[PDB]
Amino acid sequence: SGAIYVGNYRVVNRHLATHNDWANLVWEDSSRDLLVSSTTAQGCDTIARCDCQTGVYYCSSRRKHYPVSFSKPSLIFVEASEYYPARYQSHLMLAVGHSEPGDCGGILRCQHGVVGIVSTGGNGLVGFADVRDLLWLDEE
Ligand SMILES: CNCc1ccc(C(F)(F)F)cc1
Ligand SMILES: [Zn+2]
Repeated sequence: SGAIYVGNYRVVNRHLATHNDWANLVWEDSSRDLLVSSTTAQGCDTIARCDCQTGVYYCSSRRKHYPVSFSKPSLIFVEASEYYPARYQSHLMLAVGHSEPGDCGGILRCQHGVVGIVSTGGNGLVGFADVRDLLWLDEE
């Protein structure tokens, strides 16, 4: 589990969004596994605006942060998981590491702040939903 908290925004995996996230929806995209909902309190987090290919993610299934290299966000075939069928996901970054379904929502960070959230796993990769393209997360 987990989310990004930037301004009056809460960024979560679409597949883990609550009734309340949907009830206060801002934006959502199933191709990205992303949902954004409005928040009453303001958030501690800063979004990266950059093309860094190195950073650190939280792995909740190892209670550990791991430094990774990762591909630029792209349109990737992900095999079938407990929360999705085998499908094309867009704006996805892949690194070599550990990701179980429960690890979705853990942060990936670089020197510029939050890059994305764990969204895929299996066959020794960890996939992350890029949010660096979402410039509207920074104001309003
Ligand atoms: C509920 N969201 C559905 C969805 C939105 C956008 C796309 C894409 F951009 F890829 F065309 C695919 C699926
Ligand atoms: Zn960066």
